[PDB]
Amino acid sequence: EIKELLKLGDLPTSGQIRLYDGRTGEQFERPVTVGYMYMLKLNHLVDDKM
Amino acid sequence: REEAVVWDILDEVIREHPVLLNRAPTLHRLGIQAFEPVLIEGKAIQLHPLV
Amino acid sequence: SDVKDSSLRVPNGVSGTVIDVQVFTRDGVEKDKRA
Amino acid sequence: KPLVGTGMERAVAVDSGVTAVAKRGGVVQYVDASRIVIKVNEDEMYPGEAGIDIYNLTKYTRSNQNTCINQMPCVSLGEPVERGDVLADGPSTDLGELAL
Amino acid sequence: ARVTVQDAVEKIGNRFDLVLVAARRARQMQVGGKDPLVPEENDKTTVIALREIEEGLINNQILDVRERQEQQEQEAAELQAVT
Amino acid sequence: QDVVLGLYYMTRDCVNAKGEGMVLTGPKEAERLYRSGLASLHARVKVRIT
Amino acid sequence: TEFLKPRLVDIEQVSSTHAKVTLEPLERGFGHTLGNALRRILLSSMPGCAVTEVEIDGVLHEYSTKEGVQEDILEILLNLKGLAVRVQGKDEVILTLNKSGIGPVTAADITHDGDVEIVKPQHVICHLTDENASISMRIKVQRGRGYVPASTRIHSEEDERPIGRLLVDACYSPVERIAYNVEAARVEQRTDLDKLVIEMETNGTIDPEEAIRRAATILAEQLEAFVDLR
Amino acid sequence: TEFLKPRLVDIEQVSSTHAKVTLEPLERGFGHTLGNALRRILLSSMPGCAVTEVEIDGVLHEYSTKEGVQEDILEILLNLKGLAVRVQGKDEVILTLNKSGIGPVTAADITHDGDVEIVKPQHVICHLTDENASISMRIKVQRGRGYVPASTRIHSEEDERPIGRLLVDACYSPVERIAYNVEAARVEQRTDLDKLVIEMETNGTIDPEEAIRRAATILAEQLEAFVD
RNA sequence: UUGAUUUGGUGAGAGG
Repeated sequence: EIKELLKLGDLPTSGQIRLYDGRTGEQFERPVTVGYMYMLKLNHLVDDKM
Repeated sequence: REEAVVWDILDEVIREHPVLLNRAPTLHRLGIQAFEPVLIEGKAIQLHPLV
Repeated sequence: SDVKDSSLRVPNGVSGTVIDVQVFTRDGVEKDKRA
Repeated sequence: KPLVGTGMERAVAVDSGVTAVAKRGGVVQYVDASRIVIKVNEDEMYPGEAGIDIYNLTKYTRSNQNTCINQMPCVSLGEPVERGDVLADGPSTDLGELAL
Repeated sequence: ARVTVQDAVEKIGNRFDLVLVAARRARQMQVGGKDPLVPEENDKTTVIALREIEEGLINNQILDVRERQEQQEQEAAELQAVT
Repeated sequence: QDVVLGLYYMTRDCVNAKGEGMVLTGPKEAERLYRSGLASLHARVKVRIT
Repeated sequence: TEFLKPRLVDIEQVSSTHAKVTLEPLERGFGHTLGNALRRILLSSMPGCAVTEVEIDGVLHEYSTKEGVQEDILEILLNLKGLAVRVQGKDEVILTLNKSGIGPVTAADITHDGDVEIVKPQHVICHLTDENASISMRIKVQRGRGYVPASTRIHSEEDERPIGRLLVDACYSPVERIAYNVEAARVEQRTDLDKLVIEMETNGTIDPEEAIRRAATILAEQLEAFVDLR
Repeated sequence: TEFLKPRLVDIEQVSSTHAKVTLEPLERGFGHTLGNALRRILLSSMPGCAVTEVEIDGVLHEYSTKEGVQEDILEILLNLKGLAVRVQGKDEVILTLNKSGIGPVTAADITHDGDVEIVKPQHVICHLTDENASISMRIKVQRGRGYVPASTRIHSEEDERPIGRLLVDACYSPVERIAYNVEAARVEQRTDLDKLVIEMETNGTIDPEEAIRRAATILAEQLEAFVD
């Protein structure tokens, strides 16, 4: 169902897109995984520890 | 006040002066090692990965 | 000279905006006539 | 709004009382700068005590961990709401879901 | 500049006496009166001491010889100034 | 951890790539063939090393 | 030396914001070099105007709330930080927004001057609900590049300003997305030439041929240090 | 809206074919722009001339073996590819070398015309075991740009050359290695800047700063059209 | 000669 939903959107089925590099402008070999992860900011902030 | 001239003073007191970095559960002697500082815009100690 | 500075200041390293000031002080706080 | 959730975000965001869940359903008057004002539909409305529900939004204030607990209205003016529906999104909530 | 002190450890073969010899020398340069035996690249007295050690011109024997020479110079200065 | 993955992907081989079995006059033009886009990072090759 | 020179041959506007541009003809291998260099420069270093100081009447700090509106004041400052302005003559202007009555406050309600152009007439800012409510904010639009934030601009500002002016972060760069493609050129006698199809996505305020010209001048004046001195 | 121009602070000349152009300070994320642009131009676009084809007697393809030599013809092909020649007037010069006697054959042993010269005469070609061995090769030198290898050369050619002609990789561009870093410099307030350190090693026939200046003016004349 | 109070001790929770 993840693959079938990735086929409803026009995305590649493997979940992996070829990505270029912003520094060199040239392709990363062996396509990498891009997606959306729900990332959280925990309350261990660095200018309360320094 | 941290005026514009004390940062050159700071780069002239750092230069060849090592510091002892120490991770909090030190078990053997390789858990206290001395480095030379390189100043960081930031608030986090940048630590060389192999170490 | 013998007077001192206990005046509660802002702690070292923090910034911010004073969003609220509460005062249920010793029945007398009024400075000029604000109370 | 977590794109990949489990659907238990709704129950946690309602059942923890950080959002202003509507007590009696109906429409809205929406003064809201200070309080959500909800006109009540007649079936849920008592015969005496004509009555429209005025919800207090808790704006920027201190939590126990120095974070900011803040409620924001997620309903517009003149919009139907039902009993048990949410009206004001608390901290870390997005339209009644749970957005950490 | 300085990354490793390995040649200085080679020429004073104890690795615990290197610190003492270079500390005696860097106190001779810091307070100190003395001027270094080596060109300085805006290095501090630590690295100038260890950099003198690596080229084989400061060890414990040279420092004791120089302090006997300064003691004899102070002796001759006291004798030729008074008598 | 990252650096051993970078080495294990670098010094490896595959049975066909760009520049299979060509001959190279040194490691400097090996890196020049990798950067210009004429060979692959793992492509078996006779080099002349000293 | 058998090299050539490229020109901007066809500049198509797919919309007012998203717009491609060709480059023709490029030499062999130069396509990814110029494309990546123009990408890095066109994403880092373009000048665009943005909102810097917002001055609402009767509002002290940004974490308060106001009479008659939907969005709170932090929401208003975020929706103003997204604004897209295009001044022509000056480098620092002050706009005015005054509106009363029930209904949303678009960006088209700002009482414009002559040399400022607000290119998004459907940008929403407020949702005025009370008919007795009013809002009168005075925006200040500077012009720069990069990203300069409120913390650094807390002491950097020299002109002693009065207290009550909310400081909004400055997102100055009007380029948001840029992609280049190296196709095969259709040259009638050469087969070893290529074209560069740069696909920009702007803030609506920048003109793409002007942006490409400025990025080219930035690259040439940076390389003059290599050209002249050694 | 004014940009930081740098000063070229150092040319640490290690050898006559080595340099390290320390360069500071640039805007944040500009060292990679300049370095990558110069690196791609210096790799695959810089003009120059070297050996492309060679016709040798006694051999019929690249895997035969002539007598009198310790090394084989792959080694003579590789040591020929390592030779750096410069042509001044023309662009297609054929050269011929003949060597007999006990001793190695070096680059000074070749027969040269008035337009060509060798930048490293003590660069070895081969060695000779027999005093009766008479080696002979017809060394053709074209002039192109960058790098073209013998694999796609033999894929691109179609005309039937005579048997005994040998293809070699054409190291047209005179640089051998360019690889930079980007370090971090400091102007007294902003620490976000960055300093370029371009390393370069070439063959003969050029001075590394001349190669850098050539690549820079190649890119500037390439971008000379649509500027202000 | 130009200024001041937590460590003390308990309980609860957290990080590596």
